[PDB]
Amino acid sequence: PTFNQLIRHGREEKRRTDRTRALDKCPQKTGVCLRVSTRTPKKPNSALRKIAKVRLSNRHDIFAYIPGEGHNLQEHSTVLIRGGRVKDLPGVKFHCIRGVKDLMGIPGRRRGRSKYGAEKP
Amino acid sequence: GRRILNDALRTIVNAERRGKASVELKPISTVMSSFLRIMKEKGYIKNFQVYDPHRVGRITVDLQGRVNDCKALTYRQDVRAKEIEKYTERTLPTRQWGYVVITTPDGILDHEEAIKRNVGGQVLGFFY
Amino acid sequence: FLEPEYYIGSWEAPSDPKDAERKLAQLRRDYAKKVRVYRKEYIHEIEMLRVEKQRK
Amino acid sequence: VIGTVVSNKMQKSVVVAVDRLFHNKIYNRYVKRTSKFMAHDDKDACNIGDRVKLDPSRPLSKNKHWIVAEIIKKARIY
Amino acid sequence: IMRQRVHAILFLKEDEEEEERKLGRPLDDSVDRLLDEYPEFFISHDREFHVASLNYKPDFKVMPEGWDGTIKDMDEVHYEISKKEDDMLYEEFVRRFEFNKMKWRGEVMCHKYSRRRSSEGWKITVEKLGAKGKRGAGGGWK
Amino acid sequence: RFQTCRLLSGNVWNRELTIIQRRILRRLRNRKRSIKKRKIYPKKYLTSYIQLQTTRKLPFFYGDLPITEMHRGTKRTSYIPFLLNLETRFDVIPLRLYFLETIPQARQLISHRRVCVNKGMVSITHFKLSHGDIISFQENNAIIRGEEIRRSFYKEILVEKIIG
Amino acid sequence: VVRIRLSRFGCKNRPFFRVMAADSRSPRDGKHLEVLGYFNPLPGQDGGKRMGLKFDRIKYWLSVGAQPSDPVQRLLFRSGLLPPPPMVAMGRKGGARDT
RNA sequence: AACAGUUCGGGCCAAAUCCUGAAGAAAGCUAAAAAGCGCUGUUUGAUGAGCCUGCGUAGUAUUAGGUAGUUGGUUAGGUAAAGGCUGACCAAGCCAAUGAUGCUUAGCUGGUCUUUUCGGAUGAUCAGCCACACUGGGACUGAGACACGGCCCGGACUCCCACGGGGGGCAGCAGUGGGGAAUCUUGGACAAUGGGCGAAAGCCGAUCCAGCAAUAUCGCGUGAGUGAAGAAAGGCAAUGCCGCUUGUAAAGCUCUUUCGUCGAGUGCGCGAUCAUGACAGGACUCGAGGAAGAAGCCCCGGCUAACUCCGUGCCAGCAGCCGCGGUAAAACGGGGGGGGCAAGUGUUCUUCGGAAUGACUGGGCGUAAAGGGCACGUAGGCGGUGAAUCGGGUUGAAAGUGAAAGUCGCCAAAA
Repeated sequence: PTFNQLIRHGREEKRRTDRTRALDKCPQKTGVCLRVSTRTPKKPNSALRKIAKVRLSNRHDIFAYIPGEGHNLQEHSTVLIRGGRVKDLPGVKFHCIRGVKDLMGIPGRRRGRSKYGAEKP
Repeated sequence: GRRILNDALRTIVNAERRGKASVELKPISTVMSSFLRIMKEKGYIKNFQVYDPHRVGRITVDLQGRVNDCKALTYRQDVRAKEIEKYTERTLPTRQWGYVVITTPDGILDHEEAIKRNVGGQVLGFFY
Repeated sequence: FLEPEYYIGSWEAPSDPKDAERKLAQLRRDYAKKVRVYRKEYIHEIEMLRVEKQRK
Repeated sequence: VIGTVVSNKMQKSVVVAVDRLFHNKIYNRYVKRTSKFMAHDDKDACNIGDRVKLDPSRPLSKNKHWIVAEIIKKARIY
Repeated sequence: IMRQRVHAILFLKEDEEEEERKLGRPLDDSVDRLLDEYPEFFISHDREFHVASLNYKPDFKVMPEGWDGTIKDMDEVHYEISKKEDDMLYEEFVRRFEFNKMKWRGEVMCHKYSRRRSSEGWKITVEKLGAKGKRGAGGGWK
Repeated sequence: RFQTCRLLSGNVWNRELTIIQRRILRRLRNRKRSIKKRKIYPKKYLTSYIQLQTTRKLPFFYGDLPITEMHRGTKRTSYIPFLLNLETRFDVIPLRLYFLETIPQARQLISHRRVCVNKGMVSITHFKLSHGDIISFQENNAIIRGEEIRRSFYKEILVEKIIG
Repeated sequence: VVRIRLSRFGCKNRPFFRVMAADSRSPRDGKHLEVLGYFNPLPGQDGGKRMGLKFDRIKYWLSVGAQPSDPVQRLLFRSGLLPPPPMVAMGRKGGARDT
């Protein structure tokens, strides 16, 4: 508005909410997997997707997807959690990094081996 | 800066781009007379005959037809002599031209006369 | 450019068995009085400069 | 330095008000802000509404480290 | 030619003669013997600073109606700045080539002796200096 | 490498073009370089296509340093680090401009061998030198590269041109 | 006691001292009154030697009474303004060179 | 820096420059009675401290009243120094819509990242300052503390004890256990700079070096050159043109051996200083001397440089966004091939830009979000002329200061 109004008022910024709510700004927070549930993606995409409900070390419990085909995860498997959100399945905003801690990366992948925790075949 | 000043300048500009050639402004002033003259001998107008030196108020300005946007400032601000080299970069054609008009204790200047005499004052107007 | 140039010898400290008091006397009186003299000079000359500035 | 009195009932501790400019270049306006001073004044003599000059001094109270001076423009009171 | 070019011509032919003496009457001049003018462009400068100015910032300055003055020429004001650059160029290259010549016989490696201290600096009026020498005081000189 | 010429759709100065390389360059150069560069008028960012082609030509010219990175080091666009590295990078620029192959032939030379400047060895491989700098080989460099520069200035400027 | 002294001022393994009028109980690099020029302790190539000092104010601070430390006398005599160090007694014997 | 003096008792088992009285203020010592030191006072100067103060210095009104030493005044103390610092008594003020009081976040500054600029994010390393020292509470000495390895008190917590009591404080350096996503060696040396006492010889994990970390930087290297038998294999193909290509690539072969590896040899310079080397199995120069010791990741549906074969069939799965998968998937997976970067790459987190997407520079509010139902009026902003005066703002000039490091220009050394 007028400068006088601007001098006596804040001209405050625009507010948006960052979706990620890991307890801290830390890149990954480790956690233990409570239950492993396969869920169906929102339409049009149609399939079964493997996700694990994980309680982070901060004690907040967040659903985390496992990327790649094949999971050795069982109840209480400790898996480092990164922040990655899949669009098709709503409510899952976290990813599990393969090849670290407990979840074991897929050895077979030969392209993109760095992700999926694969040593060189 | 006043608002009768802004008024005189905008009436000039609007009469110009409307296409008339001779206009009259009722509420007159010394800082406005000085400014009409400054525009004149810098080229932008043709005659600026003020009528009543005191107590009444009337100017008749007859105009050429040059560009003349010339907004007349309202909110005062200082101008030193060595700050114009950067401040007159915030006119319309930042580089080439327009004369930021400055007021001094030694008479109302433009920015050329100012940076020559090394005097300061306060900004009043623009030129484009 | 209006600066001098000359030479100094302050050697021959150890001469006789176990009597360093030679160079010790050197140190004490020589060096102290040296520096003190220099300092006096400085005081007077700099206050000279000051009074020049006042006359200015 | 200059200022105007606002309150008086203090028994040698007359309090005046003085303003200045909190000019913030950023938004480029001359704005006004005040800071209400207090000044010792013997011979207690002032009326709310009449300006005064001041001058600094060593501490004189928990506040009130000013000193009054001449009464500029003493104003009438109905 | 360019002045410093000429200078290096002097130096190079000179020490080449000095090593002619050394290596005896065998003198190479093999590739130099080429004086057919197809395999070469070798564009050499006689003037300097003719490709483009130091800048061409579009900026102006208006003179009033009764200017009662005479304008200047642009090709003419050019080459004045070229002459400034040219003089500075000669000075700087002279100094650098000079020190390189005086450097043809010096020490830049891991060995020195380092007992002089080069008394210097006033930091308000420093146009005078001096040195020290080795364990002798010296001074006032240089 | 010739593969890079094939990519650049032209001739990046591979040496000793064997016979099928002759064939493939004639094919590629004429057919492809024509058809693309001749009459297309694509929206295919011809400006940016050109940009890729030039920023890919230049690095081989100066060996293998990334020149987009040179651009980026300063906040300018170009022409300044150009005039600069060409004022000297001291092996790739001058040694080739006079007598060598700018490639790791003229490189690694400053790494192990010597070319003393003002009789001073400067073995950094990226020096900038201007305004009064004497460039000199060593003698055990001379006793071979005098003959090498002769066989260059003649076998590669007289002989090859004349058989051409 | 203003101790006109020399504080380190440079990269590791190749330092560069600097002359500043300090206070005694101030840190080595601490709050200085003012630097007084410099003293590069490295041997050079133009004149393969060392350089550095300033004048015209060390007079004033000596006059007002600074007691400095002898690693500064090693310069404030080598450039005058002082007497030599009263510990210039002797010299190691047997320096040998062959280059 | 200068000026004046350092006399006597006495007490401390023994005596002191220890204490304590007198005068004047103290105190005398000598390197076999020796000068030269000291100590006290007068007078200055410097450094520094203490105190006080103008101005600038978070958000929050879904926190509107707060405060009785409160606000002033006198009087005594007070303090080294003014003062509600204070007791007493006196008078009732003071702060608040310029947001007081509350409530939440936090050490501040030079500055680091980004941005042309403004701004915004940060205050870690390095320095200015304040605060803080297991938790609370005090105070003593002393120029100089309420003092981190000074004292006393309480608490809380540990550790030994003979059992009574003692003892304990890493938020100094390195080092353990804890929590984490994770942040170093229980190194060396005063060798130098810097501080301390010593007239002088002499003592320090500050510091200077060293140590592990692709933690970032900048580099420099993993070769030069041939090299068609287009090798074999590798793919793809109607399976044209060496079918295409890997591929001059390899292989071979001749140079080259820096960085690094091995062995020699020191006032070179870091103490070049009288001398003082930890660094230092460093460099320095010389030599054995083989390409031999050194190439990886990401991407190839479009955005966006780059593509093909097979597997795969709404399953598996990728997606930063738009979306691909229902037997021809260039998007999933495998084989080959190629682009981008390169000792580094890729993902996530983190902050700015793009983002004019809080618009001062740099917006809008008729139909798109947004003109209050309307006015009144408080501050508040802003708002006629000509004449005069003053000189607060304004503006011209000088000095002081605006720590140094930083940004930046130049210059030079440095790689």
